[PDB]
Amino acid sequence: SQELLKDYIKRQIEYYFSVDNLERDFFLRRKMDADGFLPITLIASFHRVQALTTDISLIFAALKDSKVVEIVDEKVRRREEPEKWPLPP
Ligand SMILES: [Cl-]
Repeated sequence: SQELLKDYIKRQIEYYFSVDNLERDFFLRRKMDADGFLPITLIASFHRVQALTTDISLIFAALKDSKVVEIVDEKVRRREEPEKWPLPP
């Protein structure tokens, strides 16, 4: 079920970058740079992501077409208004 696996990875990570979650997720926001980017390694270590894959290359594949998040090099951010969310590390 690799297509379903990719969809579950996408939905879980798009949840972390939803406004509903970001409002309260200080740990995640303290890991952003000033552009909102944080390492995909951090996301890949979260328990719900580990429950789907331990292979970070499948995460990149699952997110390739996301309209919520944007991947640059090995980091990911929320696309919309990215500077609203970072917090002092
Ligand atoms: Cl885990």
